[PDB]
Amino acid sequence: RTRLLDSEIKIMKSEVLRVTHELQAMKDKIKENSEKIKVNKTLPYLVSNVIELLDVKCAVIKTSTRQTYFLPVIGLVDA
Amino acid sequence: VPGFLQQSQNSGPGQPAVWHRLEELYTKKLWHQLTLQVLDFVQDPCFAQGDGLIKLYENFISEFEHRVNPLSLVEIILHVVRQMTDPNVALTFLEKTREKVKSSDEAVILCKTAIGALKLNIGDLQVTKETIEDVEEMLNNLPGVTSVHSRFYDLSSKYYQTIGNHASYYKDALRFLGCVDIKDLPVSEQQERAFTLGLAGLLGEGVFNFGELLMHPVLESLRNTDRQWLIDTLYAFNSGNVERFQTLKTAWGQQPDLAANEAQLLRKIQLLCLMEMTFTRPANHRQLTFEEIAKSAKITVNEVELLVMKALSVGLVKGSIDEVDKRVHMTWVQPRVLDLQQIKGMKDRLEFWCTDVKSMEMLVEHQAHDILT
Amino acid sequence: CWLSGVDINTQQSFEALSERAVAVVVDPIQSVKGKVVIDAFRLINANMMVLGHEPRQTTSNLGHLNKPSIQALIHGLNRHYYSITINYRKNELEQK
Amino acid sequence: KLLEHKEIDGRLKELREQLKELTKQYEKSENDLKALQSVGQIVGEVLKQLTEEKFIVKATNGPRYVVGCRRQLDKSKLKPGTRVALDMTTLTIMRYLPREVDPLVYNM
Amino acid sequence: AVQKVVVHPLVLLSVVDHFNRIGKVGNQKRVVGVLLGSWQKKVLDVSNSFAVPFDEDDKDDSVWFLDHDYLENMYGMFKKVNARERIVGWYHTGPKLHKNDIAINELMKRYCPNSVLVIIDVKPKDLGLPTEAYISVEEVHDDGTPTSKTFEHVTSEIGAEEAEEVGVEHLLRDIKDTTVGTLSQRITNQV
Amino acid sequence: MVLESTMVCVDNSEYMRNGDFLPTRLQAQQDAVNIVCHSKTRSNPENNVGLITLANDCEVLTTLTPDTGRILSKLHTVQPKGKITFCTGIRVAHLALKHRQGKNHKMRIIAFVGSPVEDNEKDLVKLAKRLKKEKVNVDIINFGEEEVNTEKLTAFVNTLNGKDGTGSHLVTVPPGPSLADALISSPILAG
Repeated sequence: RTRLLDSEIKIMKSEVLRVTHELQAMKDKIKENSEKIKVNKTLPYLVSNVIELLDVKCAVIKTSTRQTYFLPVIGLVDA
Repeated sequence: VPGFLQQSQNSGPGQPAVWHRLEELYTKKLWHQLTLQVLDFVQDPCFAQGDGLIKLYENFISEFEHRVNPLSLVEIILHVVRQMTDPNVALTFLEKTREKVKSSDEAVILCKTAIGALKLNIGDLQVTKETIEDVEEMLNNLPGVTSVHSRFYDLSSKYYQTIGNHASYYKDALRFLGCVDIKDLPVSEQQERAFTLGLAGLLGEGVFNFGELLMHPVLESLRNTDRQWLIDTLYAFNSGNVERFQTLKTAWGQQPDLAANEAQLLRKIQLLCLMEMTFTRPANHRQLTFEEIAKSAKITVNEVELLVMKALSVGLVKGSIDEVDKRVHMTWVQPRVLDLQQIKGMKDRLEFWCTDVKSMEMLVEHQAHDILT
Repeated sequence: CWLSGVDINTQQSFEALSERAVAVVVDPIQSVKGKVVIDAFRLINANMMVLGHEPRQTTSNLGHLNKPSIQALIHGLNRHYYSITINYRKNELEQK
Repeated sequence: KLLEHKEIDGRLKELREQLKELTKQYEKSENDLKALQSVGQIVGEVLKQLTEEKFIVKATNGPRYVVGCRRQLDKSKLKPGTRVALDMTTLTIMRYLPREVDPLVYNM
Repeated sequence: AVQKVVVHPLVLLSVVDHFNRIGKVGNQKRVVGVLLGSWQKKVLDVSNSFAVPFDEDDKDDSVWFLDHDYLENMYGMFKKVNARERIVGWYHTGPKLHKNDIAINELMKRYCPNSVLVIIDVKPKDLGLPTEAYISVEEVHDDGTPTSKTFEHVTSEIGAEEAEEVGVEHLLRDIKDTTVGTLSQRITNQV
Repeated sequence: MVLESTMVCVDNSEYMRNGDFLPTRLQAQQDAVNIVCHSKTRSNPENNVGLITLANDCEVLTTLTPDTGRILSKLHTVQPKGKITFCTGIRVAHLALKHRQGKNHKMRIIAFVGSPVEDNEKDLVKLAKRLKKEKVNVDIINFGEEEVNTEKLTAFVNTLNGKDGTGSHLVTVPPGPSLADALISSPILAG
């Protein structure tokens, strides 16, 4: 009659963790994808050429303006 | 069943006045008073017939009431020395019902202290090696208790008795110096520990400090009780070096363990006289003779080349000796204090140098007075 | 430097909200230890155009602020703007 | 009789696994938001070794520059012929690369 | 672990400005704050720091107060505007060490294991060197106590960065680089 | 709708893992926190509440906040096994209340004692006239097992307030089995 009430209060102990981890998901996700909507309202999305890939997860950019860019973290795609 | 404990353990009057407190204290359900008073019940030095008869009953309640595990059980497993008097069944009991049982920060390592310390009279540094090593594998940064360093010093010293690395007796003596919390070091009980102290950090040759540990007084407090002429040649294990009576007498008295040290303690003072002469002698003589070497080193005129080249190969000094005239040449060295609390060298060299370069820096200023302009 | 369109995006907003509302233009390139490369201005009303825009009570600092012979797009946009003096105040405990 | 401890352990399993996995993808996508620090580079090829610290790079649409390394980008590795990643503002060399050109060598 | 650092005087003015915050209103007379650090290499680097609203009492000298919204979510806003900068340690004034140092050491180690605090001075007319750096290890003693977290010292030093003296060295004007031969070395001599 | 700053000073000493309270003294002082947060919320939802401990550690653990969910999250993994420190545990409470910016909120401090420690009556009468200067009437609700009828806490409450004060009900613990509600029956209306 005592351990069951302990699990009842531990359900709320885990529900506070649910609240905070769903906050670290959702409220941070609003930050991330509001920044990404801020990257999703632009002038173009400049077409380019990805030629190789690196690991010391990378992606290279060679545009139709013949400009060879690079980014080390790729962002909203996968390899 | 509390009536069973009352009829069983209460083997004398006046004692049950707190056992009635125990058989009400379980109804009060408060067990920090267990953690104090029943730990005192564990603590009692006597013949102790009741505690070993009742430890099985206390295990019968320890299966249920989530005891404070290491304290009473580990201090009582050596109060079992009236009840069972056998580690070969106590190791079964211990490792079977205690490896899953702990209440501390790190008490699996005190469990390993129990294992290693109860495999002394039944085991000899073969399987205890891995697990006693595993103790300090698991220490490394943890002991915010450091009361387990009592039993860790126990595994340290009682396993250092099992030979291997005599240079860890300066460190194991640091462990003895850094094991106990309060001051309580016995005198007539740790004079036997002076007998293992002096005559287990003396004979072996991993040590090379020669008077550094002799600065610390908790060993001489135990050595003045021991025989004074052994302690006189211990006092001669300082910068007094030739002293043909002193080390002769400890070769008279200390009968065993003087076979591998046959001339190698002489080799130790033969390498140690070089550092004692390039540090003791008031330098500006560093390229010098050889008869003081062949006099203080208790070596001959011929055997100083073995002396200097082996002492260079050791690594306490690195100067290439002028060998054509047996003329010494020295470098960096290890000090053993200057004048009694470093008065004279400190003053007449350090402050003399202070006012030297300070006042001649003022002279640099004096001629460089307006060259800044 | 130049007087951006970002100025005429947010400057009316912050002169609605705040009063002094100083625009600030910056560059780090032109030196590393010895220049004042940041630039700052302020939008002028259209309503003061009935007044001739030549009063200034202490004309030493306009004789020091007009003095650097203002460069390109500032006086490309003398209208909608009026300049402001930026000294470095007494900061000697940090300076020493 | 005490399956509410397993209704609490199951709430732990389900709710904590789901919120931790959502916040784990949110951890890696907060790192994708942290990639708004890793904001772009340029790429060129080393054309020669100008001085021991200088190199002439090749903007692939055009002009040629004078660059340096980051600090420790192995100035012996950056031989004329390698491809590097160039900085955006400072324009200097950031990271070496492989590649080379037309597959009429490769397809045979 | 921490051996030598790279520290730029933006943290120094970030000490002096909170000194301007609590100097004229001086009631607890101390600037204690948090050292953000762009931990890049074994050599450390700082380009940001903030001062916590803080007190430290004398009686039992272990009463002290952070501001964990100002500690957590201000750091989160900082991580959003600069994720390269993260925590590395903290700083304080009152160069005489005390007993609460080990308590804020206990809490500074859980944020960063090889943390380092900074003893400062608000008026260095020194030889001189600037502010201090430690290293917190556990060596416990030759004594046998529970864990002794005694402050070991990191040799502190100063680095540099592009475009961060642009107006300041312009204001001093007393800059004299190439004169070694009359003065710049005799100062070192005297020193 | 009284505006107050309630800072309960919890006890996680080494006497608080036993079962004279219902199974668990964690749940006992937890229910005491529950009744004070719910009750002060029912008198005012716009208060601010923080917990803190004194057994060998005093922290910046909770922000003084009306949200009882944070406090109830911090009533888990408390582990009452520490050495109870009575000296710093109240100076830390009042310097927490001097780290306030809403001081139109009045001040209320309560503390839970379930452990004996000895003290001079000077070392509490000075702190009691200090509290008379510090404008807090402290309502110590005693829990646990205890020295029955401590005069030190008695003289502390007696010289803590006089001249028609708030009426600090020093509720000493009933020695033996009771609940987490019969001991807060009396101080919840007037502490």
